Amino acid sequence: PGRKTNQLQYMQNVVVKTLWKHQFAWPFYQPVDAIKLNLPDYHKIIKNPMDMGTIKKRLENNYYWSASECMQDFNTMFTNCYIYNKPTDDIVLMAQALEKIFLQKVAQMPQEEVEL
Amino acid sequence: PGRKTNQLQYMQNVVVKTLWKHQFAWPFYQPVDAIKLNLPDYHKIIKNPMDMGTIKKRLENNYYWSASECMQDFNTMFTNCYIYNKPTDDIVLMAQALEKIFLQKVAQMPQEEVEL
Repeated sequence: PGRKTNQLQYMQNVVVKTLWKHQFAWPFYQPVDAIKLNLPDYHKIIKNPMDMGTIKKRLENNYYWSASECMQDFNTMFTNCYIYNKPTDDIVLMAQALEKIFLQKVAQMPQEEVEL
Repeated sequence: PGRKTNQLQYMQNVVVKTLWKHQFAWPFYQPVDAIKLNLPDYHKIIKNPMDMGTIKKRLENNYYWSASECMQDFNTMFTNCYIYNKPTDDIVLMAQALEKIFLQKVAQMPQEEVEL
């Protein structure tokens, strides 16, 4: 049961918008294709895949009841990357840089969630 | 095997140093590994592989006799990428940007090659 809230509008028009523009965001635009990319254990490890394109479409179609759910999807996206990849891989550093911006934006979000 | 020349020193400390720091250079730091990257037709199509890491190592180990060899290795690297990939692939647009900077620095290289 979705919902439109001040916070979900902020997730869509500030958080996703800002991250999409970042030069490190492109590995996260689409779901990880483990066969195309030769990642044969990916779905054995990552059972809850998530990507920013999915998050964007979920916001655009009022999938979420609360911005907390959208923040959880972002956390799943980042942590899936942290788990699957090795602690020193470039993609982990890219994810960490995007998560830093994500947390900076979340900190400026309206702290009270109200339906529109 | 090789020697020091003013043009090779320029290739190392101007051309390669600049290109190595460029935002688009990272796909060219290492030989294309057609096994790890799942490129089963790469060596069918590309018979003379080259990459910037190999070029940089060759300069550091005084492998080259003349800068003409180093410039041709860059040409082979870039040309291979255009032969293998689609003109719409992002890697080809990255190669284009890098090749323009390469030719810019080449134009300002010392025009007469002397041994150092």
